Amino acid sequence: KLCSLDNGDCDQFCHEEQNSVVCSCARGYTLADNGKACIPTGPYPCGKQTL
Amino acid sequence: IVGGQECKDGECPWQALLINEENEGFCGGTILSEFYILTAAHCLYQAKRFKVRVGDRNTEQEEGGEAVHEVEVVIKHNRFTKETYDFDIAVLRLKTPITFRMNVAPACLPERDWAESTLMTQKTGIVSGFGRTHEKGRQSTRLKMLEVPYVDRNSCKLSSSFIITQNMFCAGYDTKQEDACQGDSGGPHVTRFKDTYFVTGIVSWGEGCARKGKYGIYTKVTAFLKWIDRSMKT
Ligand SMILES: C[C@@H](C(=O)N1CCOCC1)N1CC[C@H](NS(=O)(=O)c2cc3cc(Cl)ccc3s2)C1=O
Ligand SMILES: [Ca+2]
Repeated sequence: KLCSLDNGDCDQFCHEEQNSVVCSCARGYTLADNGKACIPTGPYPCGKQTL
Repeated sequence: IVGGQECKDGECPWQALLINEENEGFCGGTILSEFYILTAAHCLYQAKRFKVRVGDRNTEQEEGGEAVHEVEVVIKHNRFTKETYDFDIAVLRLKTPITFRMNVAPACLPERDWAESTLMTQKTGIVSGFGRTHEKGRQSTRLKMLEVPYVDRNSCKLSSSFIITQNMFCAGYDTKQEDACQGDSGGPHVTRFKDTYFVTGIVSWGEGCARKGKYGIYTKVTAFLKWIDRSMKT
């Protein structure tokens, strides 16, 4: 259930608040319009292998 | 690293190498931001004076992405003890900021509860470094990475001749010949989640390298997230 069912559908952090999934992202990322995806704000964002 | 593979171009960009006077590696590190490096506290009692190197994959030539940085401030955990390696953690503030590029980028800091329930319950973590290739060998001239399973806390304690505190965890293999090793210390233990890599540990100690019945011991980064946040602010 919730954060235990496939990460709450979040890209990064998942948190449960009163029977409801709340997604968030590491520093340098902002949460997407759909409140689930994490979007890199600038180049060379943390946690990504360089291409 | 005993076993594993080489880091291919762009694969382990958050690796940092601590270098002494002879431009010689003795410990690893993890790039946390343009000014901060994470390492093991016990690494600071291994060289009178050192610098930090990033962007390097082969110490025997110039691939052009290499960068050396002087340290301005060393921030050692005040509760660190030589006798057990408890609180084995330090952050380094650099004199000049790291310029990110191919092979140079930070790993992400996770939030504690999510990392402990979601990252640390994943099958494996990834450790990397320029340390010895086997217990009795020389250090690697090539940066290597190795996939290490998370090891049940209970088995790890049974297997160990030394104390496993609440500030440590275990990873590696019971018998297979793959482990971290001498020189990899202070290096990154990261966990992958949806193509994003999060810091989960720091290479701390072990009873040799890859010995049957022994695991690798790492500093439990998730217990130190508030401490890291404070240190990164001054
Ligand atoms: C048992 C331990 C030790 O010296 N301790 C004393 C201080 O408190 C903790 C244990 N030990 C023996 C030699 C070893 N040094 S080492 O060869 O650099 C080494 C570090 C290390 C780390 C990891 Cl994760 C795997 C294998 C090894 S291989 C080490 O840490
Ligand atoms: Ca090189």
